[PDB]
Parts: sequence; structure tokens; C-alpha cells
Amino acid sequence: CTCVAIIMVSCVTSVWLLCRTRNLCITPYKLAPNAQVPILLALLCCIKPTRA
Amino acid sequence: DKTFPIMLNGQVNGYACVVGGRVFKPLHVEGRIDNEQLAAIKLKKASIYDLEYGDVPQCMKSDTLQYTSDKPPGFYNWHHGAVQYENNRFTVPRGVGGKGDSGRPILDNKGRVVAIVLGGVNEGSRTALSVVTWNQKGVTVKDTPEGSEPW
Amino acid sequence: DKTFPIMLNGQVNGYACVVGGRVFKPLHVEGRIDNEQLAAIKLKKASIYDLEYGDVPQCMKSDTLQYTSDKPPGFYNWHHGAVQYENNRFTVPRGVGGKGDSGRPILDNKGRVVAIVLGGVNEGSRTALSVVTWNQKGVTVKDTPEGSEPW
Repeated sequence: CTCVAIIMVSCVTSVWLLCRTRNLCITPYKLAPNAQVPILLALLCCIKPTRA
Repeated sequence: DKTFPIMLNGQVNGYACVVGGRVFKPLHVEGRIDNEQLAAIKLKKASIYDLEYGDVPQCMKSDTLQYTSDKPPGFYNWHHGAVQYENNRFTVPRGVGGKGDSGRPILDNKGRVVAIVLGGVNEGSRTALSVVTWNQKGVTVKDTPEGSEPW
Repeated sequence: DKTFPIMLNGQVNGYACVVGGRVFKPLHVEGRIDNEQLAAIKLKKASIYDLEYGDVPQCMKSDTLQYTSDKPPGFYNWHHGAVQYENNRFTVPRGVGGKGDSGRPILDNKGRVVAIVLGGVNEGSRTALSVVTWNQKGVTVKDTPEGSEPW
């Protein structure tokens, strides 16, 4: 019961910092939809594909 | 142009602007927009990059267009006057620099918005403005000079 | 006259008419009446006749007078033209008959309301109205053509 608490806390903390990294991927680029997008930051580091 | 202000108990303390595809609102003010179509939108908070949500449909969208690349240090228009500066913001005289002027857009000669002010009350003989802009390749950055109070 | 609109998300999608004693608002539309004296009225559901409670205060009772039977085919006015038929309404031409219009009174030459428009967007060469009507001895009916989409 102590071992499943470590595997639950560290799971929801590592994906919490990953969700912050996912969120900060976009707000440089959702603010200017006319700007072009590199192919490295589209699918490798972040999730958003090319749209519009 | 279209730039609706922000109300709080009658007095004017903030301004909200509409760009192509989105709406903006500064975080240094609290209040409700008097427009009913602009009040039911889920405005989500963000960092200093100032991400908001333009959930309004197309039929009133794109009152003005955001500025492209190739920014000179030439003439730029302003609600109280004019500014001629690209790296920093111009040393405008007094009068402008009061309270509640946050969110007023800075436009070019061709009616295209360049920067949105957020601070810089009074910095002596030369007054600077803390604005957001796109630095070199369209990435939206925030510029703040030294000692910039929230204005 | 008096016909206050109903606004959902700022835009206008329908109109609520006030007949003598009772305010009639269609329920196929949704929203809130902008009047503070009418938004406090309770909403009572019905069939597609679309009743609402006549809690109108005594200061401003009897806004409009309804019209009973003995109705000639005649010529009857309309907000975007005229309708000249008794059993149904006139097949009005295209253009008139858009969206966000259902709820208009149809009045006589004396100003007596005889119908309330609900449906009938397109009916071939000319669009045919789907209104509520009072029958040969004063009972409210609903008259629809075949395949009439509502507003």
C-alpha cells in the first residue's frame, strides 16, 4: 500500500509537468496562427498538427 | 475600429480588443465586458504570453488584422497620438500614462495592429510602454522595460 | 405596437408577442426576453401552441386585441409585406421568410392580430406560412403544410 502510493503520486506529477510542457508548446503559436510551424515542434516534442 | 472596454461598477478600467480569429483581454484588470456576445465566451487564463479564446463565430470576426513581418522603426498610430519605435516603445509625452488604458491596441499606418499595451505609467521625461509583440518569426513575446508598473 | 425580442447568446433568434391578457412566446426558440418586466414572468409549457403565463401587471394590460372568426380572405398586413388568404396564409415570395422571425403578429386593417407565425421556411415557388389560428368558433388550432421545417 506504500508502494502503490509512490507509483500513483509520481505518475500524476510527471504527467502534470508534461501537461505544462504540452500547454506551453502551443501558446507561442496559437497567438499567431499566420506564422509558419517547424516540423520538429509539430509532432515530436508536441502534439498539434498543421491546421487551417 | 472595434475595441470594447471593460466595466467594473460603472467606471472604465480596462479595454478588450478583437483580432483576426481571436479576442484579447489583459490580466491586470477585473470586470465584465458590457457586450453580451463577448461575455458568454470562455476566456481562459494564461501566462505573460496572454492566450485568450476567440470562441465567437465568423460573422463579426476579424475587425482588424495582426501585423506581419518586416517591422520598420517608422510611423505607428495610437489612440492618443503616435509612436515611432520597434525595439522599444516611444517616449510619448504626458496625458497618456494614466489609469485604465491597458489593452488599447497600437496600429500601423495600414490599420493593422502591432502591439497591445499593458504597463509603463510614467518613467520620467521619457515614458516607456510594456507591450506584447512578435519578435522575429511570429513567436509572440512580452517586452517589459525596467520599473514598469501595471497600467 | 409592442413585441419584445428574445435573445440567446446576444443575437436575436425569435420574437415574443403580447396579446390581451397573455404573452405568447414560441418554445421552439430558446433564450431570454430582454425586458425586466417580462423575464420575471413564469414560463408554463404547452403543446406547439406555445403558451406562456399571463402574469402581466395591471399598469400595462391589454397590449393588443385578438381577432375572432368571420374572417374574410381579404388583405391582411405583415411585417415584411402582406398576406391575403384566410384558410392558410398567402404564399409569400422568396427572400421574406428567413430565420429568426417566428413570433410576428399578423394583423388586420384595424390592427387585430389573427395569427402567429411559426414555420414554413420554403414551400416550392413561394413559401407558405405555418401559423396558429382561431377556428370557426374561437378555439386555437395549429395549421401546418406538409414538410414545413420550423424556424
